[PDB]
Parts: sequence; C-alpha cells; structure tokens
Amino acid sequence: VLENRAAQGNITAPGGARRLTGDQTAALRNSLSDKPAKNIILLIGDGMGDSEITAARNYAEGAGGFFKGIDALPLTGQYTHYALNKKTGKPDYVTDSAASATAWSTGVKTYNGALGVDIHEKDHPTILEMAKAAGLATGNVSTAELQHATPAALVAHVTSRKCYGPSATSQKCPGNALEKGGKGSITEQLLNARADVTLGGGAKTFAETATAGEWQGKTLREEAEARGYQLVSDAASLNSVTEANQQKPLLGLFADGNMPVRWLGPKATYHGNIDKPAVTCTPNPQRNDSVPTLAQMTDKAIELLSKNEKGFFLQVEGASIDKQNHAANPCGQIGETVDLDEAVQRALEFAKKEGNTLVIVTADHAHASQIVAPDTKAPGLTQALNTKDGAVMVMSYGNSEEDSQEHTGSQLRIAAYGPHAANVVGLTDQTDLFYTMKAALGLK
Amino acid sequence: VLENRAAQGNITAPGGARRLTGDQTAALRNSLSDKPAKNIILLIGDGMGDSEITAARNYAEGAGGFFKGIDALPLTGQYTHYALNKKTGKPDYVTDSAASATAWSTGVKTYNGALGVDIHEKDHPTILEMAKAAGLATGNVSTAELQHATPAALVAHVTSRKCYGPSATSQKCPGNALEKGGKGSITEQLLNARADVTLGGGAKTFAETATAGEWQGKTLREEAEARGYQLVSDAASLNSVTEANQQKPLLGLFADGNMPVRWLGPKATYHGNIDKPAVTCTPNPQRNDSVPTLAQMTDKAIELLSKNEKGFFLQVEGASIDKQNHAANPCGQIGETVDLDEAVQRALEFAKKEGNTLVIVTADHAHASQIVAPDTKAPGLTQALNTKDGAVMVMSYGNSEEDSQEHTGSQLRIAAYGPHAANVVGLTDQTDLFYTMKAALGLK
Ligand SMILES: [Mg+2]
Ligand SMILES: [Mg+2]
Ligand SMILES: [Zn+2]
Ligand SMILES: [Zn+2]
Ligand SMILES: [Zn+2]
Ligand SMILES: [Zn+2]
Repeated sequence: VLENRAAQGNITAPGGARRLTGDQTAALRNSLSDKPAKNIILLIGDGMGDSEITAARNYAEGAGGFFKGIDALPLTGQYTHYALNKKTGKPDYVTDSAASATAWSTGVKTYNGALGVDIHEKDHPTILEMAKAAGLATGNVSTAELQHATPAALVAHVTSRKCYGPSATSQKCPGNALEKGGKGSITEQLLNARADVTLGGGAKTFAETATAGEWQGKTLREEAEARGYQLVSDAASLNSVTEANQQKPLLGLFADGNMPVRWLGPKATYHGNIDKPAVTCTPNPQRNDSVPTLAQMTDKAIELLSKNEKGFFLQVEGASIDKQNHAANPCGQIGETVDLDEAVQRALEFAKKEGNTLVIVTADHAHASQIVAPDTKAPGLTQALNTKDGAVMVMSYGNSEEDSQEHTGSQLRIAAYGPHAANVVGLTDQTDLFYTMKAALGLK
Repeated sequence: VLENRAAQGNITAPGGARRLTGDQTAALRNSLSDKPAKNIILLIGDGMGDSEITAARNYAEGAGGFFKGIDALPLTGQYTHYALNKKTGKPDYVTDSAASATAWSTGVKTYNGALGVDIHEKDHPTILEMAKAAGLATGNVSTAELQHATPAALVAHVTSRKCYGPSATSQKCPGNALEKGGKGSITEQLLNARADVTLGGGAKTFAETATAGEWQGKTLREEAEARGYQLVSDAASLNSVTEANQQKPLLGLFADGNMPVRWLGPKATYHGNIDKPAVTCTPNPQRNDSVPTLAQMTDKAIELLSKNEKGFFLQVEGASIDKQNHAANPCGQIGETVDLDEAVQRALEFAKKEGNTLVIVTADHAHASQIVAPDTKAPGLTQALNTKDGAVMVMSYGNSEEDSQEHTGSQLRIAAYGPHAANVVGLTDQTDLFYTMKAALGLK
C-alpha cells in the first residue's frame, strides 16, 4: 500500500524499474476498513481508461514515473460499464456518458442518452439526492457545462441528455417539460436539487426563461438568484466565498460552455507520426487565469463541504479528457488528465488527514486512444509526442472515419482509498459503485 | 474476495446488474497472506489486455457473465510493461513478447526481441533456472512453438528471439551460436535447461541437427531422446505419463508450428460490421481430437509437478490470443481466451485445494482489439458478432494498415490468488512480478 510507485532507480538495471518497495500484504491488510465513511469524494475522469492513464503518465511523468494523485490509491479493480438497448433490454456494449453516469448515481442500468431514468423512463433517486436527504452536504464539480451528462446525472431525471434547458426539453423531453407537468429541464432540475456546492461551466443555458411555474418569465439565472443561490464567475469570487449551505447554496458558472483545456497541441492526423514532427504540448493561451482549475474548485468545495457535521458527498469530473479524445487531440487529452490528477491529490490529502473519507477515482467508460510503436503505419489519426523520458511516444485514434473518435467497451480501472475501499477490488460493475457509496455512508 | 462475480439478476432492474453480493472487506482481509508459497502457477494470456478479456466475456458469457477462472482472482491491480530502446536505454513504450517475457522472468527491462539478456546483451538467470537450482520442480507449457518468445524467455538467453535452432542462430545470434562458443540456439538451450515438464508445439525446429558438440549431426529431437527426455506427441501418450523429473524429463511436441486454434471465424474486414452480417464462431474442424487443450496440458503438468515435495513453478501460456489479435480474427482470439480460462480454472481448483499455491493471471502487453458501437464506420478492420446475450458486439482493429495488427502500450490487469497475492494490487511494473515470485518461493 505504498504511496510511491515510481521506478526504484536505473530502469536498465536489475530491479531498477520496480515500483514496489517491499511487501504490500501488511500494508494492505492495514488499509482494509469496513467502518463507515463520513465523507465520499468520487473523482471521475471522463473517458479515462487504462490507456489514457498510461499515455498521460508516459508523457507528463515518464514511463517509470507515477501520478501522485491518480496512481496513489492502494485498492484497485476493474469494472464493467455496458449500457442497455432501450427496446430489447439487451446489453449495448459501448455506453455513452449519460447511461454510465446514471449507473453509479442510481445503481440501475439504462440506455444511452438517459439521465436518471431506467429503460422504462421511470425515475430513480441519485446518490446526491439520498445524501442531501440524510443531512449530508453535497457537491458537484466539473469542467464541462453543468448540463452535461456526468454532473447532470446527479440532479436530473430526463429521457434525453439533450434537454439542457426549457426549449430543448419542450421538444425532446416533452414529458419532462415543465409546462407539461414534468419536473423540468436539466438546468431546472439542477436548481431544484439544490446541492450546497455546484461548480462548472454551462452558463449559457441559464439565460433561458422558464415557461411555467413560479419563475416563469424570469431567466434561469434570475431564478437561481431569487432562490438564494450565490453565483460566482471566476477564481477570485470563488475564493471569496466563505459558506455554502441550504441557505446559501453556491453556484459557479465559469464559462458559457465547457471550461477551456489546459494544454494546446495539434490534432492527430493520418500518417502524422510519419509525416509530422513529434510534438511538445504547451499551455492553452485561450484559457484565462481568472478561470479556476479543477483542483481549485475541488479544494474550495472540500473546504465549504467539510464544515457539515453529518459529512459530505462530492463528485468531481475531469470532463475534457473525453472531449479531447473524441477530437483526436493528444495534448488537450493529456493536459486534462494531469489537471485531474491535481484534483485527486487535493482529495487524497484531505482524505489522509481527515481519516474517515472514502476517495474513488475511475472513469465512466473507455475511449479511442492507443499507445502504438513509433513506426506504426496506422489507418487512423496519429501523432508523435516528446515525452518527459526524452523519448517519442505515438498515440493512435483509429476507430472512426468520422471527425469524432468513439468510446470503447473495455473494462477499466477503478481505484479507491479509505473506509469501504475493498469493495472496489476484483471485477465489479459500475452499478456496484452506487451500492458501495450508499453503504459506506450508511445512506440506506 | 468472492468467487461469483456475475450480475445478480435482471440487469434492467435496480441492483440486478451488481456483481457483489455483499461487502469484500472481511473476505479480502482473510485472503491476505504473506506466508511462503510452496508452488507458483503463472498463466499468461499473450496480448490479453482488459479489452481482450471484456470482448471474450461479452461473447462467451454475456456482458453480465463472468469467467469462472479468469475473473475469479480476488486480488487485482494494473501493471506496466514498457521495453527499452537498445541504443538510448530510454523507454520504448510498446513492448514485444520477448522483452516483456524477459522482464517478468528475469527482473530486468530489455530491448524488443531480446530473450534473457539486458540491453548490454548480458544474461540474467530466469525464475525457472532459480527454482530448478532450489530443488523445485519446473514446468513450461504453451500453445505456441516452444521456441517462441514467451516459453523461451524462461530457458534461453539469446540476443534475438528469431534464433530458434542451429541455422538461424548462426546468422542472427552468432555470439550464442554453439560453434562460436555460444550456449546455443533457443531449442538447444531449452534442451539444456531441462525443466521437468515442457509442453507445446514447435516440433519443426527439433528436426534440425546440431552443428557442433556431443550431438552434432543428430537432430534436436534425437538429442532430446539421447539426453533421457520422454517424448510425447499427442493426448494419448501425454496422459500415459506417470512421472517426470530430472531423470525422466517430459518433452511434449504437439504441433510442427503453433498448436491449432479452437474456434473458427472469418477475418475482420474494412467496414465488416456494416457490409457483412454478424458472425457466430464455430469449433475448428481441422483441429485433430488428439491434440491436447491448454487445460489438459495444464492439468497433466500440475499432476506430475505436484509430486515434488519442495514445490513447483509452472508457467502456462495461452499464446494464440495474441496471434489472432495480430490476424484480426475475433473468433480465433476469443476462442483462445476461452481456452486459457479453462486452464485457469484447473490452476485455481488446484490452488484452492493445496492452499500454499500462488496463482497469477496476466498478459505480457496490450493489443489492437477494441469493442466499438454496432454502427461504427471505422477506418480499419471490423466485424459484428452474435454474443451469448443474443446481442451484436462489434470488434475493431485500427492500428495498422499492414497485414498484422500491433501491440499497444496501455497498462493492464494482473490478478492473483494465494500467499503473496497482495503484491499484485495497485500499480506495479512487469519486473516486480519477478520479485513477487522469487520472494513468494523464498528463492533468494
Ligand atoms: Mg462528462
Ligand atoms: Mg507468446
Ligand atoms: Zn463519458
Ligand atoms: Zn464521449
Ligand atoms: Zn506477447
Ligand atoms: Zn504479438
């Protein structure tokens, strides 16, 4: 159960590549606790399967290096995340972000595109909803529009993840449409859910006006304000916040859509590893210093949520690992994994210091990227990258002739730390995670 | 630390897809043992990453199913397997089978193509040579030619894995060539290594005559016999074997090249999932009933080997998983994964009965195959398959425009059962596995 998993020394020498310093048996036996967790932090790297973890490590930390956050969770396993076909109720082997997010927040499988509803379009409570109910503080942070599938699955029950605001819901989720007797669009259900801390992007959807109810006529922003929400739009005002609770819930909207990626790099191209020079990522100049980082949001949320006595449940999402994977952009993809590692370090530090916190880091599904030989002549999109090792690493995206590269169905890594972390070991299902959290918190 | 990891019931219903029937903490705590291992069984699925495991599971057992052998190992983790560039000594992110086999059997990283030698071309003792020196019984079984990288890494030290017999060694590994005063070709070093039980294919190379030494002019097959080896070439004679030890070593040559694949199916094609109908794998009609299956060989090996009082070390390899992945043949690949699972069940059944046996199942590196959506328009080779679920699963191979799909660098699953199994949890390196075994056996 070491906290240092980096190669021991000279990787070309006997035992120099080893990551293990001694015997884990005692150490591991000592990290196995079935006492209840008081808090739970679930970090989700969108689309971050093992391939994505390995490439970012190879790049940012080197083959023999290790993520001080992502790689430091002692209890590990692999979990399945297949979705269901709506008609047949038969497995659909490659899930989308909505059906998967619904799985751990609800504990029930569903079809691709569904948020908070099973294949019968029946609503099921999310873990955030049950937490809030038991008196725990709740947080939801992401680098994507808050209406996006991952953060949304915790506060909304909609038939199509496309129903962001009143106007998309009216036409695509008419039974959820507010003016039709429904609970409302994702943004509206988010505002109703009223989690203590909610941070991310997606401010543009808040400019839509409600079509029915009490705040009908007022934009969703005005409604948030009318309801007691503190609204912050940058790093400065975020840090300024001193409390967030059911009286003064916090709401951060740091971008119209998704928050900017941290690194810039060209898009992978056909024969790019052969015809184009190896690339070295650089910071993204479009991204402002006023826009908080995932670690910053994670840290602030923990500070505000840790004030609650029953405890808290927080979910953090490094959203754009997925987005840049779809875009066949290695740099944007690696930057987002590094960004997430930071958020995991913040969490682990709190967890270790507090001692009753279960921390879980995993991904909702696998994605396109593969690490291939430098000389690979692949049919898809490729790019050579200069790693920290001073060597070249080639990444391939070859599962779509369309612009967007697709998700994949491979089981992926799930790692945990803290009370009830043993339930993540071995083969499990994405729906088991729901039960693991529900029981760790004794949230029954 | 459970044995049944299949979905609980109706996967369309809340909790119906869970694989956990309770809480693992106590169960796992109980499976954590640092007592010495008396025996070790290392099963290797060549090129069997988590993606390969998921595809074969979805196909053979259904998405909510579980491999009774492969998925029944309680302790799990992910391990790295990058090779080294021979000139620079810097990491080569995608390893080949030779460099990877060498890492776990030797404890040192090396370049691609090297067997039993570091980047300096210096020999290092293998775990089989060390067990043999300690008085333990040694077994080496594989479905590939015995001169192949995986089984060979345990008994040969050659600068190029292409140095099979006398002739190839002369031109490619002249410094190993028997005439130039070298230890010999792979086949000759295997003969000299004298493990108690050696079973696989590769009889073709045994038809070569040594160029120098006591048996020069005599075929390698005759030499084996002159040295006291029991030669068996089919199931009947194999099963006939009563004992195998240092005075009566067992040598089984079941095929000229690789042993035949279990299932038949067509090769994936460009737009195969779209232009062609879903395929259903069938048993291989050319596979002679008299050729042993990996499990039968594993079973017989364990039986002969378990007669040694000091204990034994056995390595089993499901070699064609890799080959069929290279060949872009889903059916052959899945069949070879099902094949290996059967071998794992035999291993586990024994381990559970004996109680001082460490069983480990992993792969040497990742591979090409990806599970993609049914409607995917991939630039590579694809194919639709009818699964146990009666659902369609699409497999994609898009990392090579050559005739062979390539290995990939993603970290992959390693699972263990038995004393010292805890050393497999978390992030580790392929070289740690060497140390885990050496320590488990007290083979200092
Ligand atoms: Mg997302
Ligand atoms: Mg092999
Ligand atoms: Zn996703
Ligand atoms: Zn996606
Ligand atoms: Zn291999
Ligand atoms: Zn291969």
